[PDB]
Amino acid sequence: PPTYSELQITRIQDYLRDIEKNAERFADLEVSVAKGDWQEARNIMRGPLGEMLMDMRALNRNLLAKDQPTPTALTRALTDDFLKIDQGADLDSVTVAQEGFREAEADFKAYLNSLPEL
Repeated sequence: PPTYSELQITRIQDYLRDIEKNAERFADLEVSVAKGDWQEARNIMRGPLGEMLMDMRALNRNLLAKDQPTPTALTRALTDDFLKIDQGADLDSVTVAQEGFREAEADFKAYLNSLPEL
């Protein structure tokens, strides 16, 4: 019956560190969106939070196959939530963008709660 290897465990630990460090910029994203500062909102999404998504995908690849569906689905969800923020920005609508933000925050919290016991 599959168990995590030391290598997987160490990689997970390192990717999760990076994910949680980059996740601090959710706050800056929310403020930029509230101000309709679309250029900074896109910079945040493309930069630190884009790195965060890359780190999530890398983490997910290191999970046991039985543990992969949920985190993977939620990473795709979060990717699409950022697109929703960008659709708000294109419409120059704070209101639409903040609905995307709320979905992104909920999906990211759900992603962390989906990670396995190692």
